[PDB]
Amino acid sequence: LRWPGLVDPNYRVGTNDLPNRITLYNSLYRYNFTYPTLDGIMYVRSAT
Amino acid sequence: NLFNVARGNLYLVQTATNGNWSPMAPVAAPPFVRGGPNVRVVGRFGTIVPRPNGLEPQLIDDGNVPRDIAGDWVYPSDVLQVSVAVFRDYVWPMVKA
Repeated sequence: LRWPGLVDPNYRVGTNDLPNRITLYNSLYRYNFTYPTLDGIMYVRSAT
Repeated sequence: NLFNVARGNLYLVQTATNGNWSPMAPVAAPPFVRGGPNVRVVGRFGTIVPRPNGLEPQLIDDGNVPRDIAGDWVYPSDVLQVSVAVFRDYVWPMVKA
């Protein structure tokens, strides 16, 4: 009952029981975020 | 002109010739006057936007629209005073070609 994500075949991916029970084996979702720096070229308005 | 001051605009086109060459007295008609057929006027910043993956860099015109470099362009004097590093690196080699 602590491990339905490993034992139970009827486990839907992403199901918790958090108001009742801590499930010790679940479907996380790893991330690979990229962090863009901004090194653009900056311009000035002409006198015209 | 008698006091070392020339009037009129300035043309920068590649003219590889062999015969007579008179810059001060252009014997031909002056090409691409401002507002002519598909002649484009650069906006106030003189701003090249870069484009990825082999696409040509676009130039922002007076109507704030990035239009492509190859063609006839009018630059105001004051735009070219501040875009001169962008001029020399992006659209001046396109003149030499």
